[PDB]
Amino acid sequence: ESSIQVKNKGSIKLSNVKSVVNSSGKLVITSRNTELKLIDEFGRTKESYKVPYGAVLAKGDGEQVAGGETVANWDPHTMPVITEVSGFVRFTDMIDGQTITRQSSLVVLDSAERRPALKIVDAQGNDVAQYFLPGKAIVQLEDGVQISSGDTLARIPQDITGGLPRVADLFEARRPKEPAILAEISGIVSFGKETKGKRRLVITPVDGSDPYEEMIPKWRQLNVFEGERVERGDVISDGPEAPHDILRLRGVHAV
Repeated sequence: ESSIQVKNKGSIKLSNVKSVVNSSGKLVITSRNTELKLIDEFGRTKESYKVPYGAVLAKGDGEQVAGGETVANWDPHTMPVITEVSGFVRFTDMIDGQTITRQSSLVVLDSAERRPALKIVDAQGNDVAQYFLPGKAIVQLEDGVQISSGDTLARIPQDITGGLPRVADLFEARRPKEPAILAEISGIVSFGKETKGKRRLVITPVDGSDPYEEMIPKWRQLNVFEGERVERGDVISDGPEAPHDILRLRGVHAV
């Protein structure tokens, strides 16, 4: 996400990247599906260089570059998320012994011990834009900081063996160790069902149109976003992809 090297002159070609207000003279990224392309003289491209949503545009879109220079420097270990609103941080529902564990810089809240996402105070006493509080989060700026747009405060920071076994797994369609969780129903980020019959983070639907029930184990982590996470369809959220899911959602040509 930080080491980007170009071959020759090319363009940006964001390919439908959601542009958001950034702290510096650049545009923030909120979409998880980002792909670049280099245009030298015609429609032929040089490389893709997919980057996460924490990428920061170092140059302009469609601007010719001599080459040998990075175009987007982002945090390799930290995954920043663009701020929903610009203003003071609104923190509430904080109880000592349940939402404060380590120490200023302190954890916002613990879901197991209890996610305050009321609103964001754009002004001194006016709020709008919900500040999600993930597990084991870190908050270093208290209320009333009045930070600029695009600022991120610890937004949750941080088989396929080439050979005959890989081919054998591919041709008989062996399921991966960690199949990706896909839900083509009302793909808007939410929260709830911490403890139920299923594992942690049982379900994460939205209203949309005719929502259904999809159980989520959430073993490693989740792939929730602040605003406009995904849409009609499904993208790789966690782990590798299973061919059966591609057949049932993407169709046949993608498979």
